[PDB]
Amino acid sequence: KNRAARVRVSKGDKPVTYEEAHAPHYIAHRKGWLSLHTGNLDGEDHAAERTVEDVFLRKFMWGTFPGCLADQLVLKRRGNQLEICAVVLRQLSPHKYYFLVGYSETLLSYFYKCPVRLHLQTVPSKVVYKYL
Amino acid sequence: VNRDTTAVPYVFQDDPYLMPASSLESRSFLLAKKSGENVAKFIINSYPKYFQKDIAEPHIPCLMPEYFEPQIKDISEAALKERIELRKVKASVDMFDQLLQAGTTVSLETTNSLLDLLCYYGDQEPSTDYHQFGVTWRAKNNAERIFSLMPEKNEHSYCTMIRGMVKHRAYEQALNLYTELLNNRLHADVYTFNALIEATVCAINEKFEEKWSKILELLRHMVAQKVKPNLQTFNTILKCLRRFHVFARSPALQVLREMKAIGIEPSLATYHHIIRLFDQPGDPLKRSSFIIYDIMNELMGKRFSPKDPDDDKFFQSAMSICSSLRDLELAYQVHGLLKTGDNWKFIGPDQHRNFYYSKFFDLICLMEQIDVTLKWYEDLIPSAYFPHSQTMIHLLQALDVANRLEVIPKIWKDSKEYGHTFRSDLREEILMLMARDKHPPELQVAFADCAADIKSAYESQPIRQTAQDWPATSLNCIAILFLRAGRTQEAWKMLGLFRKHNKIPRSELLNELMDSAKVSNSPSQAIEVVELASAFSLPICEGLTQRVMSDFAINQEQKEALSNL
Amino acid sequence: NHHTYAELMQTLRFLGLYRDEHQDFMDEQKRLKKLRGKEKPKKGEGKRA
Amino acid sequence: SFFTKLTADELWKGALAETGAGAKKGRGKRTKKKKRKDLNRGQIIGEGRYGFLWPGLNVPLMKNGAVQTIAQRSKEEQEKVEADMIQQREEWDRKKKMKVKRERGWSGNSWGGISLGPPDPGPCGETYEDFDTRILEVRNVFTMTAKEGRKKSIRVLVAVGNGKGAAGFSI
Amino acid sequence: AFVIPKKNVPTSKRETYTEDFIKKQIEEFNIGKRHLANMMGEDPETFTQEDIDRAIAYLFPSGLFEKRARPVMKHPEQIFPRQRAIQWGEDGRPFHYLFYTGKQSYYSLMHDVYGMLLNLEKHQVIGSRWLIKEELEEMLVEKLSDLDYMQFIRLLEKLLTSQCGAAEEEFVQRFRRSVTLESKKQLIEPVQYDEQGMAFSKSEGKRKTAKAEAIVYKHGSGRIKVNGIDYQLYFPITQDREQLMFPFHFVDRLGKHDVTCTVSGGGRSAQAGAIRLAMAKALCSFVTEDEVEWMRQAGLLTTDPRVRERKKPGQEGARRKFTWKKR
Amino acid sequence: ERPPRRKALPPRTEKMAVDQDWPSVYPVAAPFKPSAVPLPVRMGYPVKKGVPMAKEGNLELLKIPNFLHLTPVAIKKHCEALKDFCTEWPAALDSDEKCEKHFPIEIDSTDYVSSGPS
Amino acid sequence: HYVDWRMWRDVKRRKMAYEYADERLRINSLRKNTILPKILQDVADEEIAALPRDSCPVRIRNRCVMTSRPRGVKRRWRLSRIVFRHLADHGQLSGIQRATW
Amino acid sequence: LGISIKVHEPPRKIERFTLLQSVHIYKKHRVQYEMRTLYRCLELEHLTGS
RNA sequence: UUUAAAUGGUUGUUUAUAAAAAAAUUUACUUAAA
RNA sequence: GACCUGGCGGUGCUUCAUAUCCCUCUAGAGGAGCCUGUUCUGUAAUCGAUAAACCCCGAUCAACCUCACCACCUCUUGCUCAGCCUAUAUACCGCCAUCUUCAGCAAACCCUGAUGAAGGCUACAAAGUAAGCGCAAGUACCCACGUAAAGACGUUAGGUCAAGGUGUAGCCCAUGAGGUGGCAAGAAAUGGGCUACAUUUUCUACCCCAGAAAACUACGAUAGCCCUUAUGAAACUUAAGGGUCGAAGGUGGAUUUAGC
Ligand SMILES: [K+]
Ligand SMILES: [K+]
Ligand SMILES: [K+]
Ligand SMILES: [K+]
Ligand SMILES: [K+]
Ligand SMILES: [Mg+2]
Ligand SMILES: [Mg+2]
Ligand SMILES: [Mg+2]
Ligand SMILES: [Mg+2]
Ligand SMILES: [Mg+2]
Ligand SMILES: [Mg+2]
Ligand SMILES: [Mg+2]
Ligand SMILES: [Mg+2]
Ligand SMILES: [Mg+2]
Ligand SMILES: [Mg+2]
Ligand SMILES: [Mg+2]
Ligand SMILES: [Mg+2]
Ligand SMILES: [Mg+2]
Ligand SMILES: [Mg+2]
Ligand SMILES: [Mg+2]
Ligand SMILES: [Mg+2]
Ligand SMILES: [Mg+2]
Ligand SMILES: [Mg+2]
Ligand SMILES: [Mg+2]
Ligand SMILES: [Mg+2]
Ligand SMILES: [Mg+2]
Ligand SMILES: [Mg+2]
Ligand SMILES: [Mg+2]
Repeated sequence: KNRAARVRVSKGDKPVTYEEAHAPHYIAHRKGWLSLHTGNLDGEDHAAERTVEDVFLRKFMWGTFPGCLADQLVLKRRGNQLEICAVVLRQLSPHKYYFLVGYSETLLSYFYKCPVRLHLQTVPSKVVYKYL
Repeated sequence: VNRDTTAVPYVFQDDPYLMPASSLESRSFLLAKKSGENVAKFIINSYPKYFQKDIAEPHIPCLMPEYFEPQIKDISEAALKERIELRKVKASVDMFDQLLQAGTTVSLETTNSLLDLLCYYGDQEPSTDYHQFGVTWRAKNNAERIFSLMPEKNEHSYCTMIRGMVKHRAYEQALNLYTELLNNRLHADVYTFNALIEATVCAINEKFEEKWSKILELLRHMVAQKVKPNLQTFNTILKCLRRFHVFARSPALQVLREMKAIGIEPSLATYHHIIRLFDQPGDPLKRSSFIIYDIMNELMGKRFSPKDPDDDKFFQSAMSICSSLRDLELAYQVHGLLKTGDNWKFIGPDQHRNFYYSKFFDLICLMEQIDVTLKWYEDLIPSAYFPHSQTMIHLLQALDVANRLEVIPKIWKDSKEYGHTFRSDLREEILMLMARDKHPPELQVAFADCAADIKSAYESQPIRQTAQDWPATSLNCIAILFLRAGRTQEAWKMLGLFRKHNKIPRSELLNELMDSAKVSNSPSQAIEVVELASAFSLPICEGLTQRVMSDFAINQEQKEALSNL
Repeated sequence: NHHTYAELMQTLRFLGLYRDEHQDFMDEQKRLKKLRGKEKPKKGEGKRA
Repeated sequence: SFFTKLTADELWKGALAETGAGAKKGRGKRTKKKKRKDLNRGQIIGEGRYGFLWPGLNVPLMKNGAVQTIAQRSKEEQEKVEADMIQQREEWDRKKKMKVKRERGWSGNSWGGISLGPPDPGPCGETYEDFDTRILEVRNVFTMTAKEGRKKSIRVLVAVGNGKGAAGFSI
Repeated sequence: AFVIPKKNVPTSKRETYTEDFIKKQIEEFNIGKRHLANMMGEDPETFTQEDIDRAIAYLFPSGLFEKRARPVMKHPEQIFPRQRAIQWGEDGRPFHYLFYTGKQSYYSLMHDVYGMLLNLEKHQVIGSRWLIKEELEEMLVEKLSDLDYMQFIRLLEKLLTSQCGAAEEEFVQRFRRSVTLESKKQLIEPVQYDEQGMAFSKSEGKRKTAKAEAIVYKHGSGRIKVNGIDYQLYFPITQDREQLMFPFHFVDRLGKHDVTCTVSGGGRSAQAGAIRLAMAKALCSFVTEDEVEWMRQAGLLTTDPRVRERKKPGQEGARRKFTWKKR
Repeated sequence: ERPPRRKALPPRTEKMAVDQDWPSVYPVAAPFKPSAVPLPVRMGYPVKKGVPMAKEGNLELLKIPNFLHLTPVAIKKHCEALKDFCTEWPAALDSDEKCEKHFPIEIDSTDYVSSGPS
Repeated sequence: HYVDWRMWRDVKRRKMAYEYADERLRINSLRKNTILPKILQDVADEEIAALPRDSCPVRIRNRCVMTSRPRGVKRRWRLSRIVFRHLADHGQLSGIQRATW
Repeated sequence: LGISIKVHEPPRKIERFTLLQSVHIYKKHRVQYEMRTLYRCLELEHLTGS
């Protein structure tokens, strides 16, 4: 049996998001890519360095906003810009969000030497696609 | 593209949970974001190693770590220059002393640069990331000690010392040093003369005529030394002339007329100082009226550039005078000037921007048609500023004057969205206006829904933690609004609140409760109306009871009513 | 540069700005092993000699 | 390496070993069955080992109407914060160690004669708060399936009554 | 009392869309429809659903292969599943006399058809397909079994067999759908004229990776040029030349047309097959309709779909497996 | 807690007029914000007897590179402002043959636009 | 803080090889021709052989940057097949999907 | 802007590669990935530098 | 009705409850004086 | 003693299997040489897989490196707020094999068996209603075909502590780290593959109308030996080419693989 990225059936009580409900054979059929850059296009360079950066950013944001992220990040690269789109919860105070956005945008811009923006979208609770 | 009126300023996160919902949150949300940026910068400069891998092409110098520590450890004049460039007041002074003790030669230019650093900062370390009243100049300061040590003292050395003393409120000491400067037959620069003008006015408390003579004498010294005045020379004169409220008006105009003749173009700061001088607490404002009208005619359609540090204070002062004169056409001219080209950037800090727009919108509501007032309301709020609770009251008053009370429910919704849910003054004004007169059924229903919402706010007050207060007018108004809309059930519950909170019901509330009972024809309810008013000993109750007894009253209830009194 | 990534994120954890769930997990395990007596011995002064 | 660290959910799923061959067919019975502890419970955002006070995160943004600047708790002050944190953990841990006194039935380890409480309210706003439930038997019955072999099921006999003549039982 | 851990809010929580909710969704669609027309700079009053789909496709470009996963802006009536209305009032009395069956709509229809048959008894095709099961369930807004569907069709068929009035025929046509039958008739290419006024037809042919373009002239001597070369020189293998003869021989027109064809890709046999198809299709312009049908029934006008199958991983070929070892 | 938990304001699409200047809402390329786009757009493969997911918290819409900043109205307004920067092609050089006669040499160069820090 | 001691040894080899690349190229050029005298080419043979062993580029190994796996690494991403698949199957590699045809 | 433009679609490029299914052994079982590169070519003509 | 076709070490393959809480910031310039 | 469920039966009846069980169709493997695994034996000198479901398997790959092995030498807060390819895959996550070339799994209820383990269908219908998961449907490739992909719950404590992470236990002047050198063989057996034994062939031209060859100078080595070249710092060894050499092999026992 295949295992890769398959949330397995429970008793019908496990809430899954839309991304977590779709196995890898749906990645260009029902769900899209969580990162969009040019590295993996034919004749394009630096796929390796883009990959390491994405892995770091997903770890950085998970620990920088502990317990706030409601789904996976969407990383966007346009020219020199990097845009991180995160769906967060409405539990942490707004003052703490603004502090962390100013902190993460500055720290990451100096680390990867490029303008970085963080676009937060808040949800009251985790969006449940189905109960598995 | 133009400003989006539905959105808050671009600096904020465009999310309903994170968008600022009040004027205070507007300030604090930005301060929190700035704090985050400072914390990140503190880490970047604390651990440069982690941010030294440069992967950017072209290279971005601004995204590299900063090094603030001197990297030359040799004791020499060239190594000292570094500490002065780094603005290390204590390191530089200590090294200069060590250099002098060793006996090596320090150039006059290097010594002058050290004095500039010491004089500007008052021999105190500039603020760093991490490690008002009174005269900041101190007699036992490093600047004075080094100044005497200097073997050769040129004109610039004296100049920077005079400017330092005036900057730090050592006015008398600065004037004494200028006297020494003159004794040495050394010409002073424009900037020293500008500081000296301030010194003479602040130093002594003489009457205007004496101070004016002193200022004029410095200007004559300036001409004698072939020193050409700059814009700041005149702006300091006008700023200094603000203490003498009514004596400097004509002299101040002479200073302005002199500027134009010489060729120095008055900036926004120049006119700011003038209008502040001419606009003192006086009811006529006859002179102020002429000045502002003439100033606005001159400034019409002029694109400005930053010339004086006080250029940002003009618009708030201009709008404040327009509100005092209550001239809407003048206010539109002031705002017109703000909107031409890039003049909007001179509005100033946040508290300046809020004051300007508060005075501007308060004048619109008062002096303009309601249909245009509502357009300004939509364009300015929240995209330009977050309204004060008092500006919502002015808007409600404008709606009353215009007889457009169908908008009152919307104003309440907006007020709650702008952080005025629990403002007592605003809640009482809305209820009073809604209940002041009777309205058609549809408008009466809407007012009942708004009253029910205002009631929920009173119930859910956060002040409850301290104490919960139900004003008498608020309670009376809410009850009347429920009765007029036909929600008698809800109104009957309010009757308990009056006695609970010890609030006296108005006669109009009691007189109108009759019909509600008569339409129902329930004598029991009619007595309840009599019972309450009797508790408060209202004179209308006794006369009222007799009429109720005639209309609808049970025999057994009639006897009890009289004895209860 | 694994040295930079590891050292940066360790500094940010000690500063309170990064929560390392993994490091927290192995700090709790290492803490429970001290109460159980399975503590790392002193270097040089080990069981053997 | 920072890149080999996993999340808490992955670390606990491996360490607990709740899904494995050891649990499929009564294969491994361990009294020392490991329990999950949430290590983010008492943690505050912005609190670290160095004790820095970040305005607007760890500490209030404005104090005395002025924006606070970056500060660091003194050594002795940080020791108190760290000691208090240890005490809080021990107290929380203590609560879980405490055993609540269960009223025993016919025997200490028997299910017979233990109350199950009132029957659950019916969908149509129906209530049985007068009725009391008591277990009578709990049996581990077994059937054999082609795929899994022994399939364990629970058979429970319970009686219910209000104490005023109305009583019943069901399996 | 030992407290059984109580159930939370039902996790499944099957979503029901009440009629008020649908009404609010319709209001939202109408306002959004006006916003979308305003965004695209079109007239709000003539903005159709096909303009909405075009605008949404441009504004929210999605390449997801499955179209049901792409961003959609449709009328709530087309999005939300059709839901049966409340079947009883406040008093609790159901509204239908066949409610307690559980299939009031199905059994009410069954009752109606039986009644019509009784009255009919007392009184006395190719395009249309019987409504399928999934579509009948939609009409009735009820779940049916396969055997329930069969029973209904049997009555409907029985009703048609007996004589029927205007009313009964209309009722049946409610449950009959339209089948558009594709015609298996070859499309004839236009007869063009060259600079000299000679009539010719041009068609294309594909076989494996070979692609041919054939120009068949109405009148000729039987000369075939392949890529500018005489066909016997281009195709030295006899079998290949036999393939070029088959289209013309089958219609008894050997030596009556000239052909100038260009072929690329594939091997020797695929190229001869591609030319055979291109020539047969172009030759259809100069033969009778009946002859075109004979050509189609001889396999001369069908594109051969047999193409090389891909090799799979873990096998030797498309089908050939690796040697299996029992032990 | 002195108040209750901070309540999110209603989405600002409820204040937007149906005849607004949309280019002012999305002046530049920005991620899809459900509270700023006044369209009831849905996305996501529907579950059985279900509908595509709504736009709030919809990560599939967030993954799309939207063209909300490039509506036909905006592009036309943008190009009117950019006409000042353009210069006129020589009218004499009508055809390619005319270009070759007056300008015999042709230089080809290529520029590559990729995403990244370098 | 590298994944293991093996990765750390490869990091040092890549660094030493970089430092000596120019010297090795210059000496190797002297040897890779028939123009120069054989006596000179023999001295160059000894000189390049006396350079540190870890400067030899053939000793560098393309290990997975995340796990240090020395085999099964895809050069374009510098990732082992296992790590690559983990990122690809979660939709975190731009434009990489499961192939069916 | 008054520019003469013509658009065509160059043929797409699909790069495919194969990886092992399991972490250890089971060589017969593979996972096959691909990267699709689609093209569009805008051909402008008769422009000036500005 | 209808050829023959023996074997597979020992022991191991089933019961007691569930789950933290938090806290606020606290509405509208410029300026100056002694 | 009597039952329930499942398994099994050299158990009955009926209907079937579509590369499939038999008969049949085509090309192969088991014989020879060589290449490459494995087992045994050997070596101071890894490990793992190892009925079907191991055996060109982890490796889309080992001259040093890789490396985890052996010998010798060296280091001790050590690239790391250490480290360990040390034990346990019978503690696990992760990724999988297998039945599956399957169609079943199943919460929540209801009813039957006197309220036992358990069981629940008949359509001219007799107690079942069933969310969810899988199949299916959709999607990818050239179609609606085909092929991919997909394929639940479970079965074999199946595979993998040596991808990485990790529970438990163990080592900490050593079971850790580094340097130099070195082993990776064939008595024997065996799996898979390659090339052959030729005339539907061999060589050349050509790419399908040719001329020669055709049995001890034929067919037949990608082996042996010698030389050269390529890569590398390092090649008796790795690869390529040339020369020399011209062996077994003459269509293969029991048995056995694949294909619609
Ligand atoms: K035993
Ligand atoms: K049986
Ligand atoms: K054979
Ligand atoms: K073989
Ligand atoms: K372990
Ligand atoms: Mg498989
Ligand atoms: Mg006991
Ligand atoms: Mg084949
Ligand atoms: Mg190598
Ligand atoms: Mg025996
Ligand atoms: Mg046995
Ligand atoms: Mg053989
Ligand atoms: Mg082995
Ligand atoms: Mg083994
Ligand atoms: Mg070695
Ligand atoms: Mg080796
Ligand atoms: Mg070891
Ligand atoms: Mg196992
Ligand atoms: Mg198909
Ligand atoms: Mg398959
Ligand atoms: Mg399927
Ligand atoms: Mg095992
Ligand atoms: Mg094993
Ligand atoms: Mg060792
Ligand atoms: Mg041969
Ligand atoms: Mg040879
Ligand atoms: Mg060589
Ligand atoms: Mg020969």
